[PDB]
Amino acid sequence: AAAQVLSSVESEIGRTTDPVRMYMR
Amino acid sequence: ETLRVDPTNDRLSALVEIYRMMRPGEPPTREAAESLFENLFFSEDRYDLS
Repeated sequence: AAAQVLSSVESEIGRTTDPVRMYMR
Repeated sequence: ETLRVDPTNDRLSALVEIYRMMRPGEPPTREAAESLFENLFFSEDRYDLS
């Protein structure tokens, strides 16, 4: 259930462009 | 008139809304959002009015 918390983030992101954030996510 | 535009209602919902501005893209937790607001202005090591 730790992947539905990303869909609560991914459609509401603050448009990250740093690849270390996308990898650590 | 500013409290009408505020989307938050309590403390923990407000600490998330500072995390979505300061560190955007990374999903926030409870203890990660609490330590970020303290480390901005309320820590001796990362703030000094001098």
